[PDB]
Amino acid sequence: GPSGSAPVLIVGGSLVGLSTAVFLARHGVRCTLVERHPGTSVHPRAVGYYPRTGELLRQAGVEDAAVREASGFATHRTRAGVTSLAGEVLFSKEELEGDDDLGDLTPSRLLLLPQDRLEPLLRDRAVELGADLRFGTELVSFAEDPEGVTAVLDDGTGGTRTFRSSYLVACDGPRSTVREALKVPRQGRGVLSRHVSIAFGADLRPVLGDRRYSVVHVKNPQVTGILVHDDTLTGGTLIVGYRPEDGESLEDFTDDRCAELVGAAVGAPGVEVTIRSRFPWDMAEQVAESFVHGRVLLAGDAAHVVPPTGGYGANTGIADAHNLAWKLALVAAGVAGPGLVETYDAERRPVAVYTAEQGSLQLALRSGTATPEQQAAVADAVTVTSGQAYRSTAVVGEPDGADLPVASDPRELRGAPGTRAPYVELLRGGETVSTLDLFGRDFVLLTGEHGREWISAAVSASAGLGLKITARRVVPGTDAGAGTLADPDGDWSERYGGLRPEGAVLVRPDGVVAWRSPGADPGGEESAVLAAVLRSVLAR
Ligand SMILES: Cc1cc2nc3c(=O)[nH]c(=O)nc-3n(C[C@H](O)[C@H](O)[C@H](O)COP(=O)(O)OP(=O)(O)OC[C@H]3O[C@@H](n4cnc5c(N)ncnc54)[C@H](O)[C@@H]3O)c2cc1C
Ligand SMILES: O=C(O)[C@@H]1C[C@@H](O)CN1
Ligand SMILES: OCCCC[C@H](O)CO
Ligand SMILES: OCCCC[C@H](O)CO
Ligand SMILES: OCCCC[C@H](O)CO
Ligand SMILES: [Cl-]
Repeated sequence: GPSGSAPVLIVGGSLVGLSTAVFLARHGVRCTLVERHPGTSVHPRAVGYYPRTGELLRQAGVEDAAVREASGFATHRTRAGVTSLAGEVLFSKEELEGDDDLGDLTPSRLLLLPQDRLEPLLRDRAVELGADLRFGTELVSFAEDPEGVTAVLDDGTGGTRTFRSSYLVACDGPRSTVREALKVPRQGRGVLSRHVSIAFGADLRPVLGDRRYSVVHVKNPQVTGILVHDDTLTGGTLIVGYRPEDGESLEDFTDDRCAELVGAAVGAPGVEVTIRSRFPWDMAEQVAESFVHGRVLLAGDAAHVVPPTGGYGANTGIADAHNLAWKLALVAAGVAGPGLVETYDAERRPVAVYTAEQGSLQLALRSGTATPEQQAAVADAVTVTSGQAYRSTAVVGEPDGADLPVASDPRELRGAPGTRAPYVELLRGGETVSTLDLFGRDFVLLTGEHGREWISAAVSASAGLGLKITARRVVPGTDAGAGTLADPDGDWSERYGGLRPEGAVLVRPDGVVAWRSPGADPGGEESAVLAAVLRSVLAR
């Protein structure tokens, strides 16, 4: 029998599915999420979230909560190699070199928060916004027809139930039920190496003393691996490899064998070790050839598995959720055509390919197997995560505008179409407001001081297309009043690419520039031009 319907069914309740639920619910889209596990993750995989992801958590309403939960990890500022935690230090450096001078580009910083503490924050936020989260519930099969998707659900309580949606968003991980049902092929290097993550309890306070590490590379004759200690210094995760080609297998990782390895990594006799969880995983590079299959969308690790060297995977998946959610909201609202959904593939798949390659390059670099060309190809994590340029029907390039790389120095992009609309602190009323805090719900049009023709065009297009558009003139200095944003520094038009006083920029709900005009329309047809821009972007 039926167990309901909703515009969107989300499969998977890890970071990408929970993020999808939050962003859809924030746009007022009713969704149901199914997660086979009885609750959120027991074994944390992700720990590091780059500043763009911090900006996306702020849009989600959970960044401040995450930063408060992470306050113990805030001191873990050093990456190190050691023989053991008790033993000799082999190298020591900063975890993210210039985390300290990001302030010109973003108000966020590197966030270190284990995944098992971030997921509950997203879960509680999704529930507050009205998402229907069904844990202990597995998607078994589905079928698409011209009007929707019918899913078969198993909550273990005997019999299966059907669910009917308009869209199915597969956030169901590297072995995606949905991707495999659809027989979507994946490209890339495939499986490179086999690993186990060993979550452990051990009192490390006497061994670490006052030292606090982000990540520790351990190398001694008994164990080679990565240790990440927790904020209370009473446990962590030891990540090791094994080689089936040498007769090693997962079966080898008994509790006793895991405790031996953790003890060897800690290096202090008499340290009592508790094994909390053993998480097997493969180091892999595999990207789906397409992320949109009619009414079925692939997001996160269902769409792309990247080598975890560089910590890009959850960052990339949360940005996928953020890209798709506003698009499904506008299609479900009847304000956009279904072509807008296809742009999820056009925009996120090339990022996924680039990011998967970056993970692979980091792995080559750390493995000492990197050619001089592969070394030169490694990008800054802020370039990978903040420097993206989209090409799709939801981006309208300037006539003179040139084709941008998939990712490049974010400091140079200066609000080009398809890139992140820059962070500028402006004034509204008596408050400071970030450009970033204007974005996340509606289209936003920001104009120069003399941009009233573009403002008028936004008011007209809003009525004509049934679309809310926030439109403001940005006025340099502090001599500004109601209906404007003040730009005390006079930085805004330069940071947005040298917009003239009559110029304008149109920002999508995801904070990506859709379109800009340096000045007035040459033909004085601002109203017709902005309407045509929005019709193209909205696939109508
Ligand atoms: C050791 C390690 C370290 C990492 N460190 C970082 C890091 O620091 N930063 C970072 O950004 N990323 C990191 N990553 C990557 C990150 O963990 C993943 O990219 C991320 O978890 C993917 O999220 P997801 O929601 O797409 O998939 P998953 O986390 O794989 O979750 C998928 C969910 O779907 C559920 N599911 C599957 N099939 C079904 C079904 N049929 N019905 C219902 N539910 C289903 C599963 O139970 C699971 O809970 C790391 C990964 C590893 C392995
Ligand atoms: O669920 C289990 O079987 C164990 C219990 C805890 O140690 C975490 N994992
Ligand atoms: O570096 C420690 C990894 C050992 C793997 C294990 O020995 C498989 O049998
Ligand atoms: O408890 C240590 C923090 C979590 C680390 C994570 O498990 C690494 O994948
Ligand atoms: O003099 C300070 C100006 C405040 C700006 C105004 O509130 C624009 O919205
Ligand atoms: Cl990763």
